Amino acid sequence: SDAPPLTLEAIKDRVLYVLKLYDKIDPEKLSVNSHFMKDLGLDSLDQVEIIMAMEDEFGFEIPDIDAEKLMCPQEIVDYIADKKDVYE
Amino acid sequence: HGKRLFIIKPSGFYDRRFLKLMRFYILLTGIPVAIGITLVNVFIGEAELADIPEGYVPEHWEYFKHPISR
Amino acid sequence: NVLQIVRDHWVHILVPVGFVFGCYLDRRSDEKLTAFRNKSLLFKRELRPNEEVTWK
Amino acid sequence: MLKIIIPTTMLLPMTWMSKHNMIWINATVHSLLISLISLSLLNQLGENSLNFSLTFFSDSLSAPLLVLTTWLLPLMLMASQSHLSKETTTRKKLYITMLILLQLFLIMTFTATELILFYILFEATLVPTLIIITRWGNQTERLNAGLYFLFYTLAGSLPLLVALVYIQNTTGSLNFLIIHYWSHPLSNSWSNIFMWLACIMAFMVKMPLYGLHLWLPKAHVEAPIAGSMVLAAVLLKLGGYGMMRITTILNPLTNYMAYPFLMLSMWGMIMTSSICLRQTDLKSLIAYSSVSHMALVIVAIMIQTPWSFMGATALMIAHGLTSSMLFCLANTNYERVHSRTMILARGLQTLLPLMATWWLVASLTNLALPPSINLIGELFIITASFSWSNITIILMGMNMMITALYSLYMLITTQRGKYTHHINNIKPSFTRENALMALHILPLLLLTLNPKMILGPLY
Amino acid sequence: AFSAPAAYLTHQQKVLRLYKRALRHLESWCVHRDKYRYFACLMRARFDEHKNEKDMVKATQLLRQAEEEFWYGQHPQPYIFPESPGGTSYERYECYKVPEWCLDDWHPSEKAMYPDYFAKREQWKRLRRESWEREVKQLQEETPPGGPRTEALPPARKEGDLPPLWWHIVTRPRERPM
Amino acid sequence: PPEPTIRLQEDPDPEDENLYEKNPDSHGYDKDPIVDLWNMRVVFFFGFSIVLVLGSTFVAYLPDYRMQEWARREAERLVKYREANGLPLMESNCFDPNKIQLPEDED
Ligand SMILES: CCCCCCCCCCCCCCCCC[C@@H](O)O[C@H](CO[C@H](O)CCCCCCCCCCCCCCC)COP(=O)(O)OCC[N+](C)(C)C
Ligand SMILES: CCCCCCCCCCCCCCCCC[C@@H](O)O[C@H](CO[C@H](O)CCCCCCCCCCCCCCC)COP(=O)(O)OCC[N+](C)(C)C
Ligand SMILES: CCCCCCCC/C=C/CCCCCCCC(=O)OC[C@H](COP(=O)(O)OCCN)OC(=O)CCCCCCC/C=C/CCCCCCCC
Ligand SMILES: CCCCCCCCCCCC(=O)SCCNC(=O)CCNC(=O)[C@H](O)C(C)(C)COP(=O)(O)O
Repeated sequence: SDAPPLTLEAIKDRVLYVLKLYDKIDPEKLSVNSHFMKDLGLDSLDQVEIIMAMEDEFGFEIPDIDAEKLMCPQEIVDYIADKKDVYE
Repeated sequence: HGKRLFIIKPSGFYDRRFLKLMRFYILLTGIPVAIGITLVNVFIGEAELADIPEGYVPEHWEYFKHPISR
Repeated sequence: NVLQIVRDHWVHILVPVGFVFGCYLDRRSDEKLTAFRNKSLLFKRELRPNEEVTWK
Repeated sequence: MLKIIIPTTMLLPMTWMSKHNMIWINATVHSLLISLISLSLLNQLGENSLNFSLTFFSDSLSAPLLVLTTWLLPLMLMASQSHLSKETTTRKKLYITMLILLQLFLIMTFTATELILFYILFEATLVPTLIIITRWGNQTERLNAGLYFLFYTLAGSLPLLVALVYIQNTTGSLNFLIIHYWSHPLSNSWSNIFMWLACIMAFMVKMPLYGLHLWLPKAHVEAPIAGSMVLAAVLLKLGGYGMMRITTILNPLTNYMAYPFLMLSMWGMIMTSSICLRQTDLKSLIAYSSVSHMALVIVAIMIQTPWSFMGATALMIAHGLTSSMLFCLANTNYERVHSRTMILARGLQTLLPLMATWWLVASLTNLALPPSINLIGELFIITASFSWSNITIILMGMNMMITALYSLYMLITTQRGKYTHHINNIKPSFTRENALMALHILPLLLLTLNPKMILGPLY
Repeated sequence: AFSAPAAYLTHQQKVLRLYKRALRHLESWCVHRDKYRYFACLMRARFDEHKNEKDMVKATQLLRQAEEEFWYGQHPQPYIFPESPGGTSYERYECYKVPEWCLDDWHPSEKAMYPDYFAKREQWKRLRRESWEREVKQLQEETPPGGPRTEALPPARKEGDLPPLWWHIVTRPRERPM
Repeated sequence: PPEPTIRLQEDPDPEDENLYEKNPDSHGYDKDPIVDLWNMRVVFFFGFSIVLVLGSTFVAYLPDYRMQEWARREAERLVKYREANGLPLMESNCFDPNKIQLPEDED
């Protein structure tokens, strides 16, 4: 293994990193709690592409039922922290 | 790092106790038996085949080689 | 304490008494099958100077 | 021989005059001492036999069975100590009395110089087993199981008594020694055919034969743990011992006569091993595995060659020990789960690792892994059958494969995987259960060092 | 996996799931990143053409027909994440997942070690005993008559209340206990 | 229907009792700790110590009543003699034909 114990700060940093490299969103307008449907004007297909990027970034894939009802970076971070059993 | 987490596992105390008890009793009887067998083999054992003297009839336990068998 | 543990531990003696009694009964029953003693063709033997029976 | 019988008889007054909380301790200690006493009989000769008296003799076919019968009682007591905890002293004493009487009947059965005495004790063993099954049984079908077990046996054995008295009327003696030295050929006649059938079917039903094996799953599933142990370990071997003893008079009629039985057993081992694959019950699976092994023993006895007899003896001893261990393991699971179904309690290796190790060893020895005596008997019987006919091996091959399958199936369903979430009353295994498994398994791995000690008189 | 399922899947849920499966299988087909990006954008563009279609019968005609095409070219050996239900490490660590109640069976000599852990566990047990008694009444009053219609549980609504049926969700062993 | 819906006056089915709760180190033998421990000790001593060890040693060192070394020595002496005489090892007939009286056929 030799895997560092990733934390909430690292998860959120990597989430926002992936979202800022998403050129459909200008980086200076997004935020932790910024919605996907309304605050950024993104399509549902864009949301599932975001799910693609998250799955390819964290090395695990989210089930479709949970994925299709994830609309904020904050709740995505919370879900992934629950999956990975993150302490702080 | 002081991230030592608690490992939930079933109680191994009873299994270890049973294994220790079984080993203790088995050794308690086997070690004296092994020592006695070694002493008998080194000191007394290994009789060698001979010819029956004329006019002498051997006893029933005198037809065996190992002293413990005799 | 003697005469007290006996009243509770007396039962233990029974199995060994049965064993020795069975050994004695086996010998006694053996005593009744001596009709061919020192008479088998394979083991006709002349008695020792101080021997009466080949086996008991 | 009385040096063994008299202590077994004295076991009864000792049990009934015991203090209310010292019966188990007294019984186990004296049973182990009697077992130690029984060990003297193992030193057999290459000559005729150990003829103690006119009533009892010993043989290297009888000696291993006697030793196993004596050794089984402490294990049965230790297994029964658990579920009889909330029971009155009188009824526990009655249970121990029944076990002691069963041992005494078996001991007198295995020596039995005369065939009518052998039959009397062979059928006397029936009453204590029936009472144990129908009295200290949990389910409501114990009565039907007891009825099946009684009536299959008696329907098989009633012609045997008529055949025996007829044989004594004609020949003039039922003594084993006289019969062996004065054996004469049986002409191929209808009367001789029916005499052969009457002499054979009584021992065939108790093996049991594939056609007549129905009573066994009922009796094994419904009996308590001690009843299952004594049925699987000793009571099934009575038929094999009887066949090996009585077959001498039967020749040369056995060759023609043996075909219906040889075919039934060679197909029934496959049928029962395949039945084991689709079972929802541990006890039924173990019972069907026992049926398969005893069908192989039937084949070995019917072939009637020296290697056949040695393989049959070794397989009988090994199967007795292995099946007793398997039933003990299933009972340990049942006493925690109270369901006695494999698919309910799962992943027990995570919770009970040492008990999982015991399960693995028991399943391996049931699988006939070399150089265990199970495979010694397996291979001797297989070689004898191959010499009998080069086609039998194919069936034997299937049997071996199927056996391994269900064995590991039973190992995988209950020990591997994920533990059922809801069950929470799985307490750590007691010292008593671990000692029971150790005392079951150590004799097998000790005997594999000295196989000749269980290979019978034709060694 | 965490959320309760629905009584059915809508048309948009089906098209999104088909998009997900097709994109994953195309990524499996296109090993290299640039080729995958080009073909994924080509597929996204093709997909968006029928986006404003309003005919329901036509909508049914779309995607289902695509599903047959997806089944024909579904890359019989797709890429699966190691911990996914088809991955090579799907249930590697299920053998290390020991239940919590097993700690109730430890010998006192074992409980002598780790005393603070067992004190906190006792506090947890007290909290569970009180909270379950509250939760039984809360779920009894909040459940619709005739039995629940969807297997979703309501949250806690009072101050000292806890989520109903929480003990076995909070007390999961771990993802990687050892 | 004024029936009590109870077929008979019955005791409730008791729950299983744990030997570990009221007594750690319970050995699964008895609810009384002293009888428990002594039963464990006697079972272990009379099974593993006495029977499995002393009995195995006794069986291992049993005298040759099967006569295996006797048979080996007999065969050794017999072959030593036969090779020297020029006799052809073991004979085909188990019994000497001169002392067997066949029945004459005259067919
Ligand atoms: C149900 C689960 C299994 C139960 C146990 C089954 C095993 C018992 C079955 C008995 C095996 C066969 C019995 C008799 C075999 C004799 C050999 C015979 O089959 O071959 C021919 C015999 O021909 C015919 O078979 C004649 C008999 C026909 C009548 C028998 C009924 C056939 C089917 C009945 C089966 C039912 C069995 C169960 C009853 C409850 C040979 O012709 P032949 O040279 O002239 O007779 C030689 C014998 N001699 C020398 C004594 C004269
Ligand atoms: C826990 C991890 C391991 C720790 C321990 C490490 C040490 C391992 C050693 C243990 C086994 C390894 C193999 C070593 C074998 C050496 C001993 C062996 O040679 O002795 C055997 C002896 O063993 C016995 O023969 C077999 C044991 C007897 C079995 C009887 C069962 C005990 C009674 C209990 C009740 C019975 C229940 C079942 C009813 C049938 C064979 O002896 P044999 O080659 O011949 O001749 C001996 C010498 N003579 C010629 C003078 C006679
Ligand atoms: C399933 C078991 C196999 C059953 C196979 C056949 C079943 C059909 C038979 C039903 C019962 C038939 C009863 C009458 C049979 C008559 C046989 C007979 O009398 O032979 C006796 C014969 C010779 O008679 P004698 O007149 O004295 O000789 C002088 C001239 N030579 O002497 C004997 O051998 C006596 C032995 C008793 C024969 C046994 C009769 C019962 C049938 C045999 C047992 C087979 C059934 C076993 C039931 C299995 C249930 C587990
Ligand atoms: C490599 C394997 C090959 C696989 C083959 C795959 C075949 C692909 C071609 C399928 C053609 C189609 O588009 S299938 C035609 C299905 N019908 C419709 O799309 C009508 C309305 N569309 C929706 O409702 C969607 O949800 C949408 C508006 C897009 C987003 O919704 P959001 O706003 O809620 O995110």
